[PDB]
Amino acid sequence: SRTVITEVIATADSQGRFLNSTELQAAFGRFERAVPAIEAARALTKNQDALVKGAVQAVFKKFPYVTQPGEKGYGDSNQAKCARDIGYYLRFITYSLVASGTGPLDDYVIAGLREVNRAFNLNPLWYIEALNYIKGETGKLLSGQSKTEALLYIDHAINALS
Amino acid sequence: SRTVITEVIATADSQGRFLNSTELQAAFGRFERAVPAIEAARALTKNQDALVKGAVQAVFKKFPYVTQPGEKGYGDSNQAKCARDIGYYLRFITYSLVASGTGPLDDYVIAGLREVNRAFNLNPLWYIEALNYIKGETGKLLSGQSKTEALLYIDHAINALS
Amino acid sequence: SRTVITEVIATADSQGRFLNSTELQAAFGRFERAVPAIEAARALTKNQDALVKGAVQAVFKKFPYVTQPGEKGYGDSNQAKCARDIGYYLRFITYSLVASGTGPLDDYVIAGLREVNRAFNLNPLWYIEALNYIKGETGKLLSGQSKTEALLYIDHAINALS
Amino acid sequence: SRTVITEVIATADSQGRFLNSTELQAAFGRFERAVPAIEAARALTKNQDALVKGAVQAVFKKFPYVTQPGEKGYGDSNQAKCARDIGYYLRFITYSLVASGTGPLDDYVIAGLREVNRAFNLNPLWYIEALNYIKGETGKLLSGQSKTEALLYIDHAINALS
Amino acid sequence: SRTVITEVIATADSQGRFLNSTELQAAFGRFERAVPAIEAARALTKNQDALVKGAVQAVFKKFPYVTQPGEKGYGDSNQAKCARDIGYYLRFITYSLVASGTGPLDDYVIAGLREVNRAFNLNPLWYIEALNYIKGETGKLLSGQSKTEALLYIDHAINALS
Amino acid sequence: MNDVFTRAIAQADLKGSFLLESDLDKLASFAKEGVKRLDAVAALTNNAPAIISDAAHKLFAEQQELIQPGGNAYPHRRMAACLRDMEIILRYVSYALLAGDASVLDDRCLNGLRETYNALGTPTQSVARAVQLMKDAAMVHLKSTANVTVGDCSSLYSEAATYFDKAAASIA
Amino acid sequence: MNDVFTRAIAQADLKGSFLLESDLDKLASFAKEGVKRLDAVAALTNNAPAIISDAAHKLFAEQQELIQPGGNAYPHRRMAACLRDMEIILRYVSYALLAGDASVLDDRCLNGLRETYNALGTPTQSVARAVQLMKDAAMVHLKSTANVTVGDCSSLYSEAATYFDKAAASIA
Amino acid sequence: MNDVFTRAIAQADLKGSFLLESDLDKLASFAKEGVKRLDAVAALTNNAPAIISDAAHKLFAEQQELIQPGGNAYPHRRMAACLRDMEIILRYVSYALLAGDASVLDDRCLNGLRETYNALGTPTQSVARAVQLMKDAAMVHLKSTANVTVGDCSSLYSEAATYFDKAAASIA
Amino acid sequence: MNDVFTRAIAQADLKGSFLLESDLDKLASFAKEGVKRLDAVAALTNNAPAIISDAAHKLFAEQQELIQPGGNAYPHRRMAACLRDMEIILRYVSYALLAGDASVLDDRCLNGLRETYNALGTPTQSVARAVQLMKDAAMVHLKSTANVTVGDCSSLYSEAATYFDKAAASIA
Amino acid sequence: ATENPKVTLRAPFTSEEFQGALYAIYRHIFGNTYVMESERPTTAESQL
Amino acid sequence: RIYKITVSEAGAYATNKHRTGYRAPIRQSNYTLTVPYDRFLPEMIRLHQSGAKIVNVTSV
Ligand SMILES: CCC1=C(C)/C(=C/C2=NC(=C\c3[nH]c(/C=C4\NC(=O)[C@H](C)[C@H]4CC)c(C)c3CCC(=O)O)/C(CCC(=O)O)=C2C)NC1=O
Ligand SMILES: CCC1=C(C)/C(=C/C2=NC(=C\c3[nH]c(/C=C4\NC(=O)[C@H](C)[C@H]4CC)c(C)c3CCC(=O)O)/C(CCC(=O)O)=C2C)NC1=O
Ligand SMILES: CCC1=C(C)/C(=C/C2=NC(=C\c3[nH]c(/C=C4\NC(=O)[C@H](C)[C@H]4CC)c(C)c3CCC(=O)O)/C(CCC(=O)O)=C2C)NC1=O
Ligand SMILES: CCC1=C(C)/C(=C/C2=NC(=C\c3[nH]c(/C=C4\NC(=O)[C@H](C)[C@H]4CC)c(C)c3CCC(=O)O)/C(CCC(=O)O)=C2C)NC1=O
Ligand SMILES: CCC1=C(C)/C(=C/C2=NC(=C\c3[nH]c(/C=C4\NC(=O)[C@H](C)[C@H]4CC)c(C)c3CCC(=O)O)/C(CCC(=O)O)=C2C)NC1=O
Ligand SMILES: CCC1=C(C)/C(=C/C2=NC(=C\c3[nH]c(/C=C4\NC(=O)[C@H](C)[C@H]4CC)c(C)c3CCC(=O)O)/C(CCC(=O)O)=C2C)NC1=O
Ligand SMILES: CCC1=C(C)/C(=C/C2=NC(=C\c3[nH]c(/C=C4\NC(=O)[C@H](C)[C@H]4CC)c(C)c3CCC(=O)O)/C(CCC(=O)O)=C2C)NC1=O
Ligand SMILES: CCC1=C(C)/C(=C/C2=NC(=C\c3[nH]c(/C=C4\NC(=O)[C@H](C)[C@H]4CC)c(C)c3CCC(=O)O)/C(CCC(=O)O)=C2C)NC1=O
Ligand SMILES: CCC1=C(C)/C(=C/C2=NC(=C\c3[nH]c(/C=C4\NC(=O)[C@H](C)[C@H]4CC)c(C)c3CCC(=O)O)/C(CCC(=O)O)=C2C)NC1=O
Ligand SMILES: CCC1=C(C)/C(=C/C2=NC(=C\c3[nH]c(/C=C4\NC(=O)[C@H](C)[C@H]4CC)c(C)c3CCC(=O)O)/C(CCC(=O)O)=C2C)NC1=O
Repeated sequence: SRTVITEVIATADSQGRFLNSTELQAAFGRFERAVPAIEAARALTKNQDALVKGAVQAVFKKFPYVTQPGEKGYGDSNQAKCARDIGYYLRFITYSLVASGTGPLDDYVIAGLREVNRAFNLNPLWYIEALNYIKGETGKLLSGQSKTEALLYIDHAINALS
Repeated sequence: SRTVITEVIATADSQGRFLNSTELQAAFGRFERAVPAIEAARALTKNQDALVKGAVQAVFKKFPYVTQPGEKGYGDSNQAKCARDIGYYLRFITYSLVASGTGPLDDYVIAGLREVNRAFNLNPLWYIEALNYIKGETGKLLSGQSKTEALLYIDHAINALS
Repeated sequence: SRTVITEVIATADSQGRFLNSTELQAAFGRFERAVPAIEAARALTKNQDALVKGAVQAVFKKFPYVTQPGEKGYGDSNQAKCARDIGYYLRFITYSLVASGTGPLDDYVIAGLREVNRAFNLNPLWYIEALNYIKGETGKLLSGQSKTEALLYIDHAINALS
Repeated sequence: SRTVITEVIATADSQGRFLNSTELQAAFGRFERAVPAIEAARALTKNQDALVKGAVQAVFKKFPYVTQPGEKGYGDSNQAKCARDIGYYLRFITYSLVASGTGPLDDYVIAGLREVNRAFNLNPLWYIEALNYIKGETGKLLSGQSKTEALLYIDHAINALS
Repeated sequence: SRTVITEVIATADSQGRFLNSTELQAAFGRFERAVPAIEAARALTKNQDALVKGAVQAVFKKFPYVTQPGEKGYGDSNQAKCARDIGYYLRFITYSLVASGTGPLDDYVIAGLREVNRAFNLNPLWYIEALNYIKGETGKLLSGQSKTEALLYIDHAINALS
Repeated sequence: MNDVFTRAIAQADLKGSFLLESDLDKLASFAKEGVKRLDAVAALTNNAPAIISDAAHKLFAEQQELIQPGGNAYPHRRMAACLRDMEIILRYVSYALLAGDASVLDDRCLNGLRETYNALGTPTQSVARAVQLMKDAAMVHLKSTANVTVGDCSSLYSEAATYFDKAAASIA
Repeated sequence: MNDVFTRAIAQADLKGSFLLESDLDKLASFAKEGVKRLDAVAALTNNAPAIISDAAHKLFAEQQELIQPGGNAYPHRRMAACLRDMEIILRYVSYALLAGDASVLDDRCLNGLRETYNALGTPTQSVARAVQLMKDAAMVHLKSTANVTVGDCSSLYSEAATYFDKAAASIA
Repeated sequence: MNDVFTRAIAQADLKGSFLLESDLDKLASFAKEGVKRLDAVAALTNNAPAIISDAAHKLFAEQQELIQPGGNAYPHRRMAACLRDMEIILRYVSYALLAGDASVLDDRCLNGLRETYNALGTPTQSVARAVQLMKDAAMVHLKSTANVTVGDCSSLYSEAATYFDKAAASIA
Repeated sequence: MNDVFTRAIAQADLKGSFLLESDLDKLASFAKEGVKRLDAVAALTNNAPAIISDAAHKLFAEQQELIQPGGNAYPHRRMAACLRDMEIILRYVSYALLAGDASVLDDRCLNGLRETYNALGTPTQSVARAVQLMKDAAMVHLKSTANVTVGDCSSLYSEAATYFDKAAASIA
Repeated sequence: ATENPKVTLRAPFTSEEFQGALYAIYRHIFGNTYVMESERPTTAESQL
Repeated sequence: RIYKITVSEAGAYATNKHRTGYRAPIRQSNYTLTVPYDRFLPEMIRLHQSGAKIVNVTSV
């Protein structure tokens, strides 16, 4: 799980040396940038339900054809799977915010992403549009540096999808 | 050298990826710590001559036998080389403070320290005493975070010499 | 350990071949040189105590500041450690003489020497001067080819230290 | 070639170290055994015609089925090549004696031996018989350590053939 | 054993994919030409005793000297072992025919052949002559593409011996 | 690898002198505008797929001869190589923009790139055109006022244009 | 390897839920205390030779048998390996301190060190004694009020003592 | 590896005191018979193929179940492995003879040769018989007084038979 | 890499001839004086740190520009590389003095050395100066009559001087 | 190509084989570039 | 996580060495390999392609 502290430790361990000035300042920057990321985590965890339902509806609007029968969107089971997937994405983005690192996303979504989307035929543009919705929402639910944190992690997830 | 920005870019490059949130957070911590670091570099550059002379005097107090005839500190050329060397260490500590990393020290002093000291029979303990004096005096100067920044690099040098 | 015979056997085994002319000639050289080497080992084992006492006193004349209170050589325990160390070196020199190889000195003194002396702040010049004294009385004690053998092993030790 | 001096120097170099006692004693053994080896080389060089013609005749006696028309030994050219080959073997044996190492034999005869023989359908038993005859004649031409040296190198060649 | 179907599987496994049309084509090519190879195998297995005895007699005719007292041919057990060796070679030829691959020959004769022959002083030319007789006989014992199969395998063995 | 700090340090060490006060104030500036630099780098990073897609669309609208049979971007192998090179060049541009020094681009990305491309048969003029198009696309995102506090970033825009121009000139 | 934040995320994911406000405010408090942690780690790093030298000096004061012939620290080689091991354990303890969890210490320094020492003949009791002496010296160097602002960090002292004792308990 | 001189040095170092006069006298005697030892090693080396061939012929005449199809040495590859194993065992035995210590044979080979032969399916008594036949073949060449000056080497024959029977019992 | 014996052998092979009597006599002469050669090699090997120390001191006393900031031996890294180079050249000169042929130097020590020095920007003149200083310092230890039998070893002194000169000429 | 032997190191080995093997390893893997003492990996060779 | 694989070299590997040869020195059949999780699949499939038979795979 790659974070600021994890990279700090990995480098100094690979070199076989004690942690020194460089990575101590890196960890300091992480500790200082924790609090806006932490309270952005607060914000996204609080409003999870509305964000998931809105993102699902935005996906079903941008891709109306998925709704009609014979497609992936037909059915309550598929619908619940859509909500579950968007909730997974939101949960792991909050994990990345609290962790001050991309490690949670890399470990839990990005790793194995394309293979299983190809295997289960899950179009990545669906989740890209959902994440763009959540991007629009975090544009208004957050202000200041926390807005920037949420946007960076969300659009990192998007780039991983795109 | 290996300064915070350089480990950032180096890790991103080796992993074949763009700079993510962690990398920019480490960079942001670096840019914050630049203020006391360059303040400390300014203070040390200003007071270099007194620090060098005092460190040389401390060396000669701790190891009086060095100045006896036939010993490494006998004569004016040897003691001028002493002063030059202490000025070197001070210069590279100020460089490391400015660059926010031990890259300047690692690259211009520590790389090759033991072999050179062994070939010319230079006792590391002399440089330990000189750097201890520089530490004690930069305690008097440099109030605040500047003190901690200076002592981190002085200790990196001392730990290298031991 | 590194003997003549062991170098023979390892060179033969590494190439997956038998012992042959070059290797048996090396072994024959070993067996011819055994007589001066065993003789030197005998003569050095007779006079271990006088040699060690003289070497310790030689160090103390050459580095008088060491005996000063607050230094390494101050105190009966430290001087007993000094005598023990010179005895160690002399014993491994005799072993190397018997084995017709520097394998004993290598394995039991030289491997790890620099790091240990660095950790405990043991100046190698002390042991170099003590070995110089031993080299001096090897000239008086030994004559012929045993003299040369003992001197070359002592010089191997001194080169390792220096 | 892989003579004593050269293998000594090569192993010393591959470990980045000077020539120690082991190597110098091996070289001393080589320089001492030079005398019997140069004497054997003189004896064999003075008697090369009788040795080679006798070896060819011994081969033609132990392999009668070779001289008749229809196979390898029939014809003046083929017998001339026989004598030339045994002259080669004896030349390289004397080279090995002079160099005090199988290096000449290895490089000039043994490397590529089986492939060349297979390609030209030359039976190794022929050269084994020739070398056995040469071994027998050196038993009479040489005495003491010269005989042992010559026989050692001849046996090295024979073992390489078989 | 390197049967063509086996090499298909090995190559597909090494490249880590399923069986595309490329090696299906090769498997088909084997499956069609199995018929000539299997009938050649049956024809060889029927005439095995005559072939073995004729090969032995051809060996003794081409190399009359072998049977004479004092070397390999003499001794009834030696002719028995000769017959057994041509029997083995013929048997593995039949195996390589029925398997549509040089695998049986490769792992039952060629693997380790030269060292065995060298250690027991068995001339590969004996077996080359025996297999030459077998080839001459099977030139008339078989017709059509079965003859081409048998000749390819017999000559693969012949080239292995040489 | 060098940034502005290590570059100033190396220059000062060349003459064996401490860092002057002028140099320290310049580096203190660079540190203070470090946050604006970080936002520029993040803009380059986060919009990279869009930058490369727009650049590719423009380039292969101007230059059809690349995507024709016999062009150097014809099969998927060569087109994938094209897009990969564009993303790698943009990546190193962003590295250099964060560094404030262009040494990473020259040492790693552009070391013998012209000779590589000449060897492979690539029109280096087309690569330079792709880099210019990437610069044009990147400036749009660099100038994005949304999601960031308003301020002056003209120097950063000039610096990013400088690194893009360096890449384009070195390649062709 | 693992962190305290990553520990919490692991618990959250095995639970299958978001982060609770209790764990999340705990993490915020850890983030604030991170500066005290940085001082603790720097205190461990700046004094590693001193801690190691003191620990080894008193270790070979207590146990002569290691340095006599036949001991396990007797030749220069085994003494050097000893001091290297002291260095390694202290380094990994500092890593565990900075991270906030003892995951890295076990997962890297202590997977198979016990059976290593058993096979080599090294007395694991003396290794654990050395680690305890290292803890004593490190605690001495952590308490230093000089060159740092005054406050309470007994949480750090307890956590560092637990890391040292966990390493020592894994040794023997 | 370890030699007799090396063995004595190791024992002296374990008790940490200089080699005694009795030890020096024994090692001087060893160096005195070193010339005879060189002759014995040369005798083993110069006839090694003959030793292997004689042992193999006698073994395979004794035990035809290895030759016949389905045996452990039936195809050419298994025969070649048989001969290579005999050859390597002889080479290690000659190494032990030259050094005078059985370490060169005991260390790398005999420890894992047991598991290797058990895994491969080789009859272990067959291999032990092969090594014993090698010893019997080698004794004749060791005795051969032609081309060497007449002397007594009962110690060398005893030691060589010791190494041979030790390897055979180890594999057994 | 040849010695004198292998060089004579190579010439004899090219002629297709056995070694002539006079060649064998020159070789017997070389081996008969081999003891003095071994003493000279021991003198070079045993005093190598002293030789390199003295050469280094004299070289940096003459040429202060090497150790001024911007000089080629300025930081510790470059000084350490310089001392290693002196170590290496002395090592290979001892190898050549043992073999008696200067083929080891051009085969190994000086193979691509001049190109190395040119590409690094090393002043080859100063390197040749360092080699001359080592030659002078080495002659002192080669003539040292203590601990060795008095004798005529002028051929050895001249040969060693020529090896040092061949180095310093190949670099320069 | 020919003169330098192939350096092989199995798990049981003595001190000189280990030291020479490391010399060869560093002289090959690291180019022929000098590797100063501050760069030598101690934990890695302890694991080896 | 780390996985220790005890591989026994068997006749399947011996045949491959008898065909291709020994470009590397001969070694005992039974040895243990230690792998990370990332490397476990490639190393184990490689050991299969070499014909080696694994005995026990232990986690750590
Ligand atoms: C088998 C090879 C071997 C050697 C050679 C060896 C030397 C050695 N001497 C030591 C202590 C020491 N040795 C000395 C010797 C000094 N006393 C002064 O009078 C002299 C100037 C000088 C000697 C020439 C001293 C002062 C110490 C104490 C260092 C300390 O307390 O940290 C130590 C530290 C551990 C201990 O003994 O408690 C070592 C490792 N150890 C070995 O295992
Ligand atoms: C399945 C693969 C395989 C083959 C091919 C094989 C051949 C073979 N034949 C042998 C014996 C022999 N083979 C011969 C063959 C000669 N006899 C003469 O009539 C002819 C000129 C000539 C045959 C054309 C002789 C004389 C011996 C006895 C001498 C000896 O090799 O020990 C031996 C030595 C050990 C033994 O008796 O088995 C081998 C390895 N063995 C195998 O396991
Ligand atoms: C996780 C990685 C990370 C990021 C992304 C980051 C961004 C960051 N942007 C900032 C402000 C800023 N950002 C900008 C840049 C803008 N000015 C123009 O509008 C341009 C369009 C645009 C450049 C792309 C400016 C001008 C400021 C205000 C700083 C000042 O006025 O001095 C600040 C200072 C506090 C604030 O005003 O909110 C931070 C920390 N910090 C981080 O640790
Ligand atoms: C992954 C991180 C890592 C660790 C933790 C590590 C420790 C470690 N120490 C070792 C040996 C050793 N360790 C010691 C130290 C002990 N013996 C002394 O008596 C002291 C009481 C005590 C230390 C306080 C000694 C003496 C050896 C050498 C054993 C021998 O070779 O006989 C070894 C075996 C290899 C070797 O001989 O160097 C390892 C792996 N190495 C690593 O790469
Ligand atoms: C470059 C690496 C780095 C260091 C070295 C660092 C030290 C550091 N210590 C701080 C405060 C502190 N540091 C400590 C810890 C100390 N208090 C003592 O009693 C204990 C002995 C000791 C714990 C080991 C405490 C208690 C504070 C006060 C927290 C506050 O400012 O509110 C602060 C914030 C306030 C200030 O000093 O201006 C910093 C930046 N920060 C870094 O990024
Ligand atoms: C350290 C030195 C060393 C030794 C000693 C060693 C022995 C050794 N013998 C082996 C196989 C073998 N070893 C033998 C030999 C025995 N089987 C019987 O038939 C004979 C009577 C007897 C010979 C005296 C045979 C026949 C095989 C082949 C087994 C097979 O391929 O299945 C193998 C398996 C590798 C391979 O077949 O290519 C090893 C490793 N390896 C080493 O690295
Ligand atoms: C080139 C490699 C090389 C070899 C081969 C070698 C052998 C060698 N054998 C010797 C004599 C000898 N060789 C032997 C051994 C033999 N005596 C019995 O016949 C045994 C059957 C048989 C032992 C297997 C003996 C006993 C001596 C006489 C040693 C003595 O008692 O003085 C001598 C001394 C001759 C003298 O100075 O008078 C040497 C140097 N030396 C070498 O440098
Ligand atoms: C940029 C990094 C760097 C450093 C640090 C450095 C140190 C250094 N100092 C040296 C000389 C010296 N340095 C000293 C220092 C001593 N003088 C005594 O009064 C004191 C006790 C003591 C200092 C505290 C002495 C005595 C010498 C002369 C040694 C000799 O001539 O052999 C030398 C040998 C070459 C020379 O300059 O003449 C080096 C390499 N060189 C570098 O390039
Ligand atoms: C272990 C490695 C080893 C070495 C190093 C060794 C040296 C060695 N030096 C010797 C004497 C000698 N050494 C020298 C060389 C010196 N003469 C001085 O004037 C010069 C400064 C200097 C070089 C010219 C000379 C001239 C002799 C006597 C002449 C001779 O032995 O041929 C001898 C012959 C013994 C004698 O006849 O007295 C040897 C074997 N032997 C060995 O086994
Ligand atoms: C085959 C034996 C062998 C030789 C001979 C050898 C020479 C050698 N010297 C080198 C560097 C060097 N060599 C020198 C020495 C010169 N500069 C000083 O001014 C002196 C005047 C002078 C020495 C007397 C220096 C300073 C360097 C470092 C160049 C640099 O760091 O830029 C390097 C580059 C290695 C690296 O830096 O990674 C090599 C390969 N290498 C070998 O493997």
